[PDB]
Order: sequence, then C-alpha cells, then structure tokens
Amino acid sequence: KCKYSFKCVNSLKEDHNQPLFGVQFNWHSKEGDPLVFATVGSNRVTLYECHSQGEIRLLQSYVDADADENFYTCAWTYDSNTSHPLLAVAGSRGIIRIINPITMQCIKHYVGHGNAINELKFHPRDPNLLLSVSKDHALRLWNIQTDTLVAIFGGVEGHRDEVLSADYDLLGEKIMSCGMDHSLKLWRINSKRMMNAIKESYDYPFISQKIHFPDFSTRDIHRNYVDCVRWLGDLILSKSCENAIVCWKPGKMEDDIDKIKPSESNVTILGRFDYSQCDIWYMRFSMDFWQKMLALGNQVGKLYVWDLEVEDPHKAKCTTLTHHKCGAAIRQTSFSRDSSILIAVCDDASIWRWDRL
Amino acid sequence: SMFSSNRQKILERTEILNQEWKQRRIQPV
Ligand SMILES: CN(C)Cc1ccc(-c2cnc(NCc3cccc4c3CCO4)n3cnnc23)cc1
Ligand SMILES: [Cl-]
Ligand SMILES: [Cl-]
Repeated sequence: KCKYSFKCVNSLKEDHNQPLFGVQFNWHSKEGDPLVFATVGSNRVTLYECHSQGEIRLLQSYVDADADENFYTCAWTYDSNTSHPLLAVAGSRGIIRIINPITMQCIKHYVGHGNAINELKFHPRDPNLLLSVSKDHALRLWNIQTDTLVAIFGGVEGHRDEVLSADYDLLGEKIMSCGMDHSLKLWRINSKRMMNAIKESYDYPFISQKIHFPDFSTRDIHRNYVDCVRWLGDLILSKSCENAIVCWKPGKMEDDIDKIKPSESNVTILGRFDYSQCDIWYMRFSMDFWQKMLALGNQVGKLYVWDLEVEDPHKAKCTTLTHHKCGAAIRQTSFSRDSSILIAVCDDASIWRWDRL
Repeated sequence: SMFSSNRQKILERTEILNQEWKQRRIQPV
C-alpha cells in the first residue's frame, strides 16, 4: 500500500485569468539551488521559485509580442557549452520560442509546423535535441545548438490526425507518440539512420530526414483520442477518456521491446490506474524523476497520486489531494526533482502547491 | 516478475541520468 502524504501549503492566481495548460519544474538545477518552475497559459510564460513555509515567489513573466498566441506546453534544457538554463515554449501559433529564463527574453524561434504544437520534450541525454508534436499530424526533432530540423516523423504510416503527446524513453533511444487517431506509435532514434542524421545536424540548407514509417503502431489500447503518453521503463502509460491510465507493452507478455518487429500486431495490458471525472481531452499525467509516483488532476480540481512501487494499481492509490477552493480542471502537474513538492495548474489560472510530508 | 524486472530497469537507467546530473553545475535562474 501507498504511504505518500501531502499538505496544501499555498495557492495563487495569475492576473490574466486564462487557463494554465502547462507546468514544469526545472530538473536541471543543481542540488542546493532553489526549486524553480514555469507555468504556461494565455500568451505567457511565468517563472516561480519555491521557498520555505509554502512561499511561491514570482521571478519573471514573459509576454509574447503576439497577443493571439496561446501557449500549450513548455520544457526546460541547458546550454551544453555554458551550463546556462534554457526554456522552450510553444502553442497555437505552431512556433517554438527558446527563452533565456534568467533574463526572460526570447533568444530565437523555430517555424515549420503547419499547425499548433501540443507538446515539447527535450532528449534526456542530449540537451540540444528538442521534440515537438503537432496538430499537423507530425513530430519534429530539432537540434537547437545548430538550429536545424533533424527529422520529421510523419507521412505514409505517420499519425492520421493531430498528435497530442510524445515521450522519450529513459536513455533517449526511442519515442512513443499518440494522438487524435487513437494510435500509439514508436519511433526509434537509435537506428543507424537517425544516429547519423543527428551527427550530421551537428556537422552543419540542411536536409531533414523524412521518417514515414514507425517501428510499431497500435490502435488497440484505447477506443478514442490518446492525449498523454509516458514511458515507464520498457512499459508504456497512456490515457484516453475511459477514466483510466493504461499500463501496456507492445507485443506479447514476454516480448523484448528491442526485438519488436515494425509489423507486430499484438499488445499486452499489464494494469490500469482508475480515477474519476477526467473524461475530456487535454489533461496530462506526470511522474517524479525516480518514477516512484504518478499524478493526474481531474476536471473538478481533485489531484490523484499513485505509488508506482506498489505492483497492484488498486493498492497503489494514495489519498486524493483536495482543497475546497480548488474546483477548476487541473491541466498539468509537476513534481520537483527531489519529489518534495507537487504543483498543479488550473483552467481558472490558479497554481496549487502541495508539499510532501 | 515483470514488475520487479521493469522496476530494476527504471532504477538502473534513472541512476545513470542522476549521475550525469550530479556531474553538472547548471547556473541557477
Ligand atoms: C478552458 N477552455 C479555454 C477550453 C480549452 C481550450 C484549449 C484547450 C487546449 C489545451 N491544450 C492543448 N494542447 C496541449 C495539451 C495536449 C495534450 C494534453 C494536454 C495538453 C494541455 C494539458 O493536457 N490544446 C490544443 N488545442 N487546444 C488545446 C483546452 C481547453
Ligand atoms: Cl521540463
Ligand atoms: Cl522512411
């Protein structure tokens, strides 16, 4: 059974009063440095520092020049040469902005997606490799050191509708993506082709790889849109509108993830994490760094947490986190690197701080 | 088990990332 417990220590509301769709703690900050997180919503990116006694200290605010931009996602990285932190943000305009989080100014931008960007993810080993997933049915891999588009994952056997989410595995060898077409697709980036394309992007009109075929595809996990996917080791966690996060794997029970053939037609369900009132799309789940906790907010302000070290997903459920004043949809949550703080962000521009007891 | 084997892969792989992070000194925002 789960033993994790949390106390709500603070909340605030951003004055724009627009929904907050993303929240990310900076996991690159070194041990001892202040815990910082970014929120995104409206045409804004806001940074906060966590201090003792629940204090949430406003650091800086970035307001996009375009008043009609609606940011949907953000992700942290660092400059591999100077160790300086960096933040990537994107949304409805389909433009990626690289922001200097110390000065809160935009450094540069990437255009190319034909529609909105639903998620940004940085590679876990190479801080220059940025993955964007879009309403244009494709994923794109960028090298932000050389400003090149490494690869476009889409086409003949790519997604047939808007891509909602994607995740690199722990070592950054492969990506699982999911979207409106109900499918979950695997894209290996440790192939000889992709490793060479990444190397060529460092040597650099650069020619992008056009990856038309995924290494695995399934529409047999969910019966509707798949709006969130994360790797859990070699297994996958994904959700649709069934009020459940499904833990599954490509192939049969004993099939090795690295021996799965691209035409593999089987999938194996290992378990389900059940919850309530979260059957509308655009609701993300998150995990802590060590992947010992899983968190998901619902449409009425409840925050569910599960202990991933408890095998049975029913016994894994922690006490649901609720506050009588937190009644709006929790779009995304983020744990600090050490798992001591869990922040939730809402449709009513509110931010909620929960400290682990 | 499938669970214990998967947890061990997560433990080993997150430990590799944690050691890479420990070796870094990213400037505070
Ligand atoms: C409240 N009101 C303004 C209605 C409303 C308007 C726009 C969205 C809306 C929210 N997020 C993304 N993408 C980002 C995304 C993708 C997958 C899961 C996920 C997110 C954000 C949180 O979980 N969106 C892309 N297109 N629309 C949207 C949602 C609701
Ligand atoms: Cl991030
Ligand atoms: Cl191809």
